[PDB]
Amino acid sequence: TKQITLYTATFSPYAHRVRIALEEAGAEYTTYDVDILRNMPDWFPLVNPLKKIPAMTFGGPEVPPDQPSPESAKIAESLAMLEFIADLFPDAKLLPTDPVLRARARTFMALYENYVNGQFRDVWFLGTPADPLLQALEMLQGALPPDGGFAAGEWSIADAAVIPFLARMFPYLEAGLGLYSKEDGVKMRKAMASERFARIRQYVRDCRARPSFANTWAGDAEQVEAAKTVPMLRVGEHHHH
Amino acid sequence: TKQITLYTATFSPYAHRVRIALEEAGAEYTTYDVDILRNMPDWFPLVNPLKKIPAMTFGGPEVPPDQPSPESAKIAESLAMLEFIADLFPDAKLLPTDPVLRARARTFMALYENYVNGQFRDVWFLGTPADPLLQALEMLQGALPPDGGFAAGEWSIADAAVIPFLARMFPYLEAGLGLYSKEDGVKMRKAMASERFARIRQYVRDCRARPSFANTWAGDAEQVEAAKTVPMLRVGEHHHH
Ligand SMILES: N[C@@H](CCC(=O)N[C@@H](CS)C(=O)NCC(=O)O)C(=O)O
Ligand SMILES: N[C@@H](CCC(=O)N[C@@H](CS)C(=O)NCC(=O)O)C(=O)O
Ligand SMILES: O=C(c1ccccc1)c1ccc(O)cc1O
Ligand SMILES: O=C(c1ccccc1)c1ccc(O)cc1O
Ligand SMILES: [Ca+2]
Repeated sequence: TKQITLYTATFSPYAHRVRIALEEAGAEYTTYDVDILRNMPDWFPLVNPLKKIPAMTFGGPEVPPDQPSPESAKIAESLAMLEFIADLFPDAKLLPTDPVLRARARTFMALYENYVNGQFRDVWFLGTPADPLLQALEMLQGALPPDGGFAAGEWSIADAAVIPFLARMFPYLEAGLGLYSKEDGVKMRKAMASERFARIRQYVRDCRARPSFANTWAGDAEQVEAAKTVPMLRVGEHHHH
Repeated sequence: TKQITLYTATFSPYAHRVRIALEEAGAEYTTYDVDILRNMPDWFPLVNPLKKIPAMTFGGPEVPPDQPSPESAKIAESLAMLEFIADLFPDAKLLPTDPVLRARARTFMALYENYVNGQFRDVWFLGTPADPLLQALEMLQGALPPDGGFAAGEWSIADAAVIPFLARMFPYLEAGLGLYSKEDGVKMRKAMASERFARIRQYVRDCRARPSFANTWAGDAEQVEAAKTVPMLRVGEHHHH
């Protein structure tokens, strides 16, 4: 009965995680875009004092999203939201029931957050060399079951956590968006098309094929256009050596 | 019934997290120290291919820790281990049952990992400025229940995740450990003794008072001596800004 409102933005992979999870849960919920990076509403710190997207409200009285109520629970951090949605919709099996397989899902999420996401940040926002990122992606790929399936076998929130980032990489590369040089851009594209990364391409296809992805993705070209609005992606700018 | 082996190191706050959780669970477990920073055993990548402490094996046949079995599950990443221990020992109530309180624990852990941990690492091991660490710590304090109590009210794995780092900060500061400037040392010592930080000092006292901390801590002086073995804590080097 308790309402869910997700404050969102199309460019944001962190918001995308939570939308995918709500889709897989079969939840009833509201999304409300926020221009967090250019024109933050002055009421936004009431739903998240960290001034980051996503933000979530839960319960309280039904109110327009730009008039959040003090009675709703204010939930921050995308992975905490993923675990919360799993807790709220236990019959949707957003996590395995078996402890070791659940652990595989939590490990995959931590591998992405601890070793991969910062390399994406380095390469795309600072234009540092791509090799440490390719190395971290090979490590992540290796945590996948090699003969197919999702991170923990069956689909789980761990795949919600990771696919927003991997799904952005390919079209952003094809647009040359990000502070890396053309040389590293070509090197990444060749690498991500090579047999070294066949397994992660299968993984990206399997995740994108689910309705939770189709329903929360603007389309490749539209997502590239939203990403061009991100100040830190510095459209037209590239660093060399 | 299945055996648990935790591969540990006294200096490591990551390994400390998992010991605390295993104490709180009432688990039967083995610990095995690994000189991971100065002399890794050749067999250790068998228990963690990432070559990081902690490492955990679960189930398989009962074997000496330095002869790990192929048959045991290999669980990496300390936060995944905390969730696993909660999953294995539900009667221990290592997380709340209420979904919103569970989200408070997950949020606290993410706030610590995403905004505070890296500041500890960078201030202590790189000597970066202390002000952003103090800001991150004031943010994390603000997430605590104001009147007293642990991150989600009752004790949970969120407190296992955070106390290893907060509890090291104070004796590290007093012993003068880390690559930050004299001026930033004085600054952090005055800050952490000031009224601004009274709530986090009570949190630290409350976590430390539990047997789970007492039985997993070597003592302040002993922990300071272990930290001194860390190569990156190069004695006599300081950075200035
Ligand atoms: N750890 C946070 C990260 C969220 C995040 O960094 N969001 C970006 C958009 S992709 C943002 O809102 N930045 C605004 C700011 O840094 O204050 C989460 O997982 O939800
Ligand atoms: N994110 C990991 C971090 C573990 C980690 O960085 N451990 C340090 C010791 S405190 C380590 O083992 N370093 C050896 C290495 O990085 O290869 C976890 O939470 O378990
Ligand atoms: O948008 C991206 C992005 C996604 C995929 C590849 C490169 C960048 C992104 C990546 C990290 C991050 O911390 C914040 C972000 O918005
Ligand atoms: O030991 C510490 C540490 C603990 C308290 C204050 C400063 C540092 C530690 C902190 C981050 C990290 O990534 C690895 C580490 O060993
Ligand atoms: Ca508060």
